[PDB]
Parts: sequence; structure tokens; C-alpha cells
Amino acid sequence: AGNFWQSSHYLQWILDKQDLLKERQKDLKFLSEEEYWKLQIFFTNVIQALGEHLKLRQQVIATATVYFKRFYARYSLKSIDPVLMAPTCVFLASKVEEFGVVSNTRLIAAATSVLKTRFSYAFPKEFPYRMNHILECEFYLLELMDCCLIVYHPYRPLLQYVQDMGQEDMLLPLAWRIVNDTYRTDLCLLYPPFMIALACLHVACVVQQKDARQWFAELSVDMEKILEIIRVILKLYEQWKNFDERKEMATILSKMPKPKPPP
Amino acid sequence: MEFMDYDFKVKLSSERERVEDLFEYEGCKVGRGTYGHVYKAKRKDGKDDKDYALKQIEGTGISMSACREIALLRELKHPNVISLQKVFLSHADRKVWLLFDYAEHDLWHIIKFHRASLPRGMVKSLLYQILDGIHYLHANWVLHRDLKPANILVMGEGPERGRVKIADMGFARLFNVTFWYRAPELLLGARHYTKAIDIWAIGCIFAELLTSEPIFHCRQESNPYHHDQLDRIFNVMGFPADKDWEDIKKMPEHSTLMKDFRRNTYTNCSLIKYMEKHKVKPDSKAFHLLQKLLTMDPIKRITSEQAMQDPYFLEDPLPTSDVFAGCQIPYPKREFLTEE
Ligand SMILES: CNC(=O)c1cc(-c2ccncc2)c[nH]1
Repeated sequence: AGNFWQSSHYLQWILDKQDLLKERQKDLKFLSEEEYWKLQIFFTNVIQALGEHLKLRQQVIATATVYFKRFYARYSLKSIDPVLMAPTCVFLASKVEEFGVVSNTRLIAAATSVLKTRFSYAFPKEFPYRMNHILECEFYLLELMDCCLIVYHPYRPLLQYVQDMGQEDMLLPLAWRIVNDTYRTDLCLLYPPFMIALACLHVACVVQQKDARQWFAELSVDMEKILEIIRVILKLYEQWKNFDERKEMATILSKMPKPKPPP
Repeated sequence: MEFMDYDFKVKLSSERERVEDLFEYEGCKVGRGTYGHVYKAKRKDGKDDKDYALKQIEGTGISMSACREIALLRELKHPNVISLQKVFLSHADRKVWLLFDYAEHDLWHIIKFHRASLPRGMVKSLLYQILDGIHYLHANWVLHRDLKPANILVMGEGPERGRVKIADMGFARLFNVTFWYRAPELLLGARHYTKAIDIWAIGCIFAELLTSEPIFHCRQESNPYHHDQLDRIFNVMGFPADKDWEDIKKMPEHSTLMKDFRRNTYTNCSLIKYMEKHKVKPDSKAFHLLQKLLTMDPIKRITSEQAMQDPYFLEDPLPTSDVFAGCQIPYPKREFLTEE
């Protein structure tokens, strides 16, 4: 609902970084850390594209993205095919976020056309799943997140901050776009959304050479934590420069652990 | 297609908690409705002796109602809102089951019990806990949108005796049939649900607790405009003067209202006269609070916080956390449904 400190997001889904890395070990027999991060970026982009095709608002997309990340923060890449999980997450997120239930034909046509059209460099073959798969996957996704469905994102507190600063017009479009970029990282699993929003607004000020040290210094907040986030954001832009997703992803997907078939 | 790892799949299936393995509930149905089915149930493993309620949601899969009720109750925690103990997802048939602590009573049955023939302490205490719960819900950006006596549970004997629990989040909404409890702005086509809409429903329930009759009772009759329900409301309340509800002019159905109704029809009608026929004193703090909840213009309706602060709740007798106040509960226990 509307107190973050009492939310299932805060109490169950803000994770320890070391435990997260520890849990990721299962999958790092197959993939380097670099490559695992690239896969995560890749599927964040797949989810973004699915939502764009379905004309869903940024909030639904973001919620879907958090579901996808929470799922693979606990379970292996081979547990459920992420190709099925991505649209499943979008489907469930549309309901939770009050858009409603995307129709059988529309969801499957979206998955089919988005992969063929925007990701053929990674997926030579057509989307092979149907609605009966989405439905079964959705049941597993719900139980496997312990029925946690309400997610807080950094957009709301960011809007509150820029308004408070009296700088909406100036700083909002860039800070907002940077929040979008944080979904390429694990930030949403690690920090309260209001801290992500402060870090993003900080990078926006720096990029736009706007001075706000005073406004920042009189917030009652752990600035050490904000700085850690700022570093992740700077690091994601260096990785973005060095990463060519279209050239690298087919090779990285074939390395990805696949589900073991029945015996 | 095999989308799931085989090892992962058998492990999950081995460890899955199954409603029919954990709970005894066959032949224990106590409610049936559009919500689905409610059962009174005991733990099979005898590890405690508590009664539990099990709600099998209407339909298959994750519908909008299942989705809302899980998503919101997962987050909410207040003594006056039903607690979601557990969710069971049944994969074979795609049924969703919710587990709650069992509430022996509810306002529908309590009010009916009295009408088939209400202590003022209990009335006040009930109202106070409804407002308490709705305020909590509101403070957390949740609109209930279907408040009615059947959704106001009261706990029986046990460690929460006489505690109100608001239930059924099936229609609830983040904001950040029978129309007796429906605010008049909705009947006139207002497009948005609002906190004020919940407060009207609570005024309807309060009147009913005072008199034992649904204040806007009306027979059954698509679009939001309901002629006869409006007619019943004007017969009780009077037809609003222009200065009582200036924005009535902006309601999508206002011209339909002007076409079907003449205010002169209701000149001797008021809430005062209605409540007087039913033995509530227009003088009473009770009455004055009721009139603030049942205000036609939603922007002139009191909020739950202000209602809780009302001097009615400072007047003797004070509201109690046990609405039955240590007295003997005369209300019959729910019966088991044995029909086909
Ligand atoms: C329409 N009714 C409902 O949604 C509902 C009833 C119960 C329940 C809980 C505890 N005891 C009795 C009934 C929970 N939800």
C-alpha cells in the first residue's frame, strides 16, 4: 500500500549483496559475472520492449522487471526458461498494476512479434510458448515470490524531490531517464526506492552542472549509501559503452544453463 | 514444451503445501456467493485447535479479484482488517485458496437476528472499529469500494472476542445487484471511486445498526444510473437543494436526474424525520454523527479521522475493543451448507 518500512518489499525483498552473490554461484559455473550481468540487462530490455508493444505504462514495466529480478535472485536461470518468464512477469504486472488481464491472443502475439522483430539476433526461432504455458508459469511465479506483489519504485519519490527542489522542468526528464537505467542493475533488490531516486537526481545535477549540495546536505539520509548507489550508476554507463548486446547475446544465451528435461 | 527444470519441478511438487492435506473442510461450507466459497476448517495435523476460514476464490487462475485481494492483504496489518494467513495455489485445477482466522459473526447475521423480532454500547463500538479499519485502509491508499454488513465480520469467543474485521478486498483499489450502500454521486455516474464513497457506505451501515433496517432499502431492478435507488434515497434524505451540492450539475447523469425527478416530490422528506420514525433522537450525538456521514455532496462528507474524533465517542458509554463488552453472545453460530 503506502508505508515502505512496513511493506513486504522492504521486509522480504531488500536483500544482502553477499547472499545475492552467494545464491548466484549456481549459475556462474556456466557464465562469468560480466556475462550474467549482460543477461540481466538483456532481459530487462526484452521486458521493456514487451511493455512498449503492449502500450503499458512505465510503472507496469518496472513492476514486471522487479518480478523477473526477484525470481532469478533466488532461483537459477535454468529453473524456468526466462524467455517464458519475461512475458509471464508482464502479464502478472498488468493485473497488479490495474491495467487488467491482457488477452490470450494479444500477449502471445506481443511475445511472438517482439522477439522476431527486435531480438532476432538472439532468437533465430519463433516464440514457442502458448497461453497455457503463461498461465502455469504465472502460478509458479506467484508462489515463488511468496505472493509479494506490491512493489515500490523510485519514480514517485523522485517526482516529490524535484518538486521540492523547484526544478521539475529542468532536472526531471534526465533524472527520470536515469531511474529507468537503474533497472539494468540489481539496485532495486538492494536499496529503498527513495535512495535510488536521490542518487539518480544527484547524477542528473552533476550531468547538468546544477549545484544542489545545500539541498542535498540538509536531507536526513545516509549519504554513504547514496554514494554507493551513485557509483553503481556511473559503473552502469561504463558497462553500457563496452557492452554490445546485439553482437554478444547469442553466444551468452548458449552458455546459459538450460532446464533439464524429464528422465 | 518443458519450460521448467525437472529437478526443480519434482522438488517443488514434493514440498508444496496442499490445502486438502493441511485442513479438514469437507462438508464444512458456511458461505457461498459471487466471491466463491467459504469453509470453516481445522488443521488436520492437530498442532492447534483453532478454527480457520478457507476462501476458495470464484473462478480459476489469477483473476483481478484474486490478484487484488492477495496483493493488498499481503501488505495490510491492522487489528480491524482480516489478516491473510496463507495462500494456497492448487495447480491441477488452478484454484486459489485463502486462509484466515475464523470469524464466527458478521453484521449481516447480527442485524438480521435483531430484525427477526441492538445494544447502544455495541452499536457505538462497532462503528468505532469500522472507522478505525477504514482509516487505516485509507491511510494506506486503499479504497474498499464494497462496504456492507456482510463484509463486516466480528470475531467470536477466543483471544479476539468482539473484534471487528473488515473483509473482502475483491473490489478494493489503490488510489495513489444491490445498491443500498452506494453513494449518490456513483448513482449519478461519477467515474472515480473516492474515500468519501466508503464513508457513505459506513453511514448506511451505522443507520442500519441504529434501526435494524437498511436505510436505503429498495427492490432489485449495465449503466451507473439507478432511478429507484435514487428515488428511495430522496424519500429518506430529501432532494438536495442547489446549495447542498453545487457540483450536482457536473454529474454525467444530472440531466437524466432533472428529466426523471421534481424536488417538490420530496419536500417533507429529511433524515431527521426518518430517524424520528425509528426512535433515534435528532438531538443525539449519534444522530449528528450519522448526518455527517450521510451527506449527499461527497466533498461535504466527513472523513473517517474526523468521525473517530466525534464527541459521540466521548459520550457515555465509551466504545470497547470487545463490541460484546464481556456480555453473553446471543447470536447463533454459522450453519453448515448441505445443499447442491
Ligand atoms: C465475501 N466474503 C469474504 O471475502 C470473506 C469472508 C471471510 C471470512 C473470514 C473469517 N471468518 C469468516 C469469513 C474472509 N473473506
